[PDB]
Amino acid sequence: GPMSEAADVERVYAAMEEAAGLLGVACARDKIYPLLSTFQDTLVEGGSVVVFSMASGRHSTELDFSISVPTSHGDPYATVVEKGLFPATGHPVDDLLADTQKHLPVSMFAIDGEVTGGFKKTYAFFPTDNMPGVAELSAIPSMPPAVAENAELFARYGLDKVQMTSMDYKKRQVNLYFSELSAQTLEAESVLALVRELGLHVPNELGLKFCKRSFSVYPTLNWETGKIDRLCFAVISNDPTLVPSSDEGDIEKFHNYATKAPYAYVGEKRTLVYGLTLSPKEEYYKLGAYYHITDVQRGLLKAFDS
Ligand SMILES: CC(C)=CCC/C(C)=C\COP(=O)(O)OP(=O)(O)O
Repeated sequence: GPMSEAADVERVYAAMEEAAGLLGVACARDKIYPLLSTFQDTLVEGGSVVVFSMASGRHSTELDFSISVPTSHGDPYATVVEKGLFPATGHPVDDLLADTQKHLPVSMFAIDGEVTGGFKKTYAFFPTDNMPGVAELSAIPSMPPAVAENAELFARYGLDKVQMTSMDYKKRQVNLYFSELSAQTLEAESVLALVRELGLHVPNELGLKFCKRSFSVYPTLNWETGKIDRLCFAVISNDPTLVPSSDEGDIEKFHNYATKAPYAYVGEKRTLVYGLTLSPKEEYYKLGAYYHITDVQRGLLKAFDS
């Protein structure tokens, strides 16, 4: 009843404080709780996906929390704007989540916030048995022109089906999360040519071996130019040692987080999603530790972590 529901949200907040504390990061409750409360239904429903994510380098003092939201709830961006939890940008990115649902089957939403800066992003998931390609995404009027402008490039590298998108309202950026990646797409020669053609940081062999393991690859695009801002390779695993860095500080920090981050499906091993992010000037690493998982993550582990 009402007690147990309120306690579930409190438990999620306490887990988020714990995860942030592994980084030395303090949590602002009056920034986080209104957002959690706004989406308390989704946190008690039980098909919940909740991830607490950290990053290396200049992003090392941030903790992001991502929470799935069913489409039955209605567009989550409209909710956060109408409740005053985020100021509308006045930019096409405001329209894009709604526009996407207007044009394509969306199977689920998600939101993302940071413990210090509050709400930052929304996600649109497509059904796994019915994902769009680049051409269908380009039919959405509020999609950045950059998506269509990079269509020939995406096709040349085998970046075809998109499992989900994300919208970053503060940076006015979109991520396309490509799925069903061929082995040719992820071989070293392909990844190198892609990264070089985009003008991004060239990885070393440790990074390339990580890339070969990827289950998802996501470029970031914007509405100002057709240049991709950065490119990320994602690896899902129960292995806590996979951060693709030779720096001992990174190796220790990520293993620490991967073995201590809170989660509620105790009796299983933690689901981890690692990221290798390449921008024009730098490489950096990400690690989301899932607090709540579903069959989707378990299936990805079976397919990609066996
Ligand atoms: C609820 C679910 C399954 C959502 C996944 C959220 C997540 C932490 C990964 C997506 O990349 P990102 O949003 O961290 O990318 P970027 O760093 O470019 O914002």
